[PDB]
Amino acid sequence: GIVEQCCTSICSLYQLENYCN
Amino acid sequence: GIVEQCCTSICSLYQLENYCN
Amino acid sequence: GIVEQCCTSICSLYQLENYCN
Amino acid sequence: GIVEQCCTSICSLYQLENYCN
Amino acid sequence: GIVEQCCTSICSLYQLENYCN
Amino acid sequence: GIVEQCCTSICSLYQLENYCN
Amino acid sequence: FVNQHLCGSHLVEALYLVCGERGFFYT
Amino acid sequence: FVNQHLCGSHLVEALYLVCGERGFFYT
Amino acid sequence: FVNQHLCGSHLVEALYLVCGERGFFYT
Amino acid sequence: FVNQHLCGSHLVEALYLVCGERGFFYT
Amino acid sequence: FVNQHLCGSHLVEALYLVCGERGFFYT
Amino acid sequence: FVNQHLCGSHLVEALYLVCGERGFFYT
Ligand SMILES: [Zn+2]
Repeated sequence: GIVEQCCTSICSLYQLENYCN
Repeated sequence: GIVEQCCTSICSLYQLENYCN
Repeated sequence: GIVEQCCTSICSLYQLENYCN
Repeated sequence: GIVEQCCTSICSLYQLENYCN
Repeated sequence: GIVEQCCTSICSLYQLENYCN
Repeated sequence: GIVEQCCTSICSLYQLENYCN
Repeated sequence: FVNQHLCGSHLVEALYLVCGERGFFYT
Repeated sequence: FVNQHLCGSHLVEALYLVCGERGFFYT
Repeated sequence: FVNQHLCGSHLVEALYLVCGERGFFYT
Repeated sequence: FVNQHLCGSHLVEALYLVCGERGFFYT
Repeated sequence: FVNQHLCGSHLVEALYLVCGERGFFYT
Repeated sequence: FVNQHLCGSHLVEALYLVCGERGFFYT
């Protein structure tokens, strides 16, 4: 979940690249 | 500056970081 | 106002439409 | 996609809602 | 309206405040 | 900086303009 | 359009989306 | 909703408002 | 406020910022 | 950039900045 | 506008509305 | 260029998102 990897826990912007379509 | 780099043309995330204090 | 109706209380499409001119 | 429907052209709420989960 | 004054043309802070409550 | 002046203290129009380049 | 609490800028954006150029009042 | 173009982050904001906690797919 | 044009969401956002609690009438 | 967890509309903002018109799933 | 504390995004948006393409240092 | 130009308020928002309270230079 993007929320666990980014809201519940700290994530970097580069990590979001894996969530693009 | 960052305007000409990101608005006029297209820039990347690292170019933005170049303008952080 | 609309803030009391939509922020403090629960908002809805119908409520938003009522504040249009 | 949604950008062709809503940005290039004009879309309705119904169309927009089609992209909700 | 405000659109004609601030979008179609360039308005000043004073003009923009004309629409505050 | 402006953050300390406007966020920690109060600043008006002519205070923000002082920070424009 | 889901029912929910809409506050601040989001409420302002919601009114613009719904009303558009009809214009609207925010209070 | 109204009759206007929704582009860039404005379109993403529209999706965020209309879909709420259900989420959405920007595709 | 100054020089540039303000349309759509940006105009309503500028109104929200400038007027604040007082509210405003987008018309 | 060394930001901590992104939540709500802030996470959505970050997704659009990185993904752009590639699209993304917000669920 | 309204004499009150301006923080975060509120402050960044206020400086852009006031300074515009004149530029500014947000520190 | 799946990623579009960042101008005006959108460029300032992106800078704040990336730089944070530490600050940035809009020039
Ligand atoms: Zn815009």
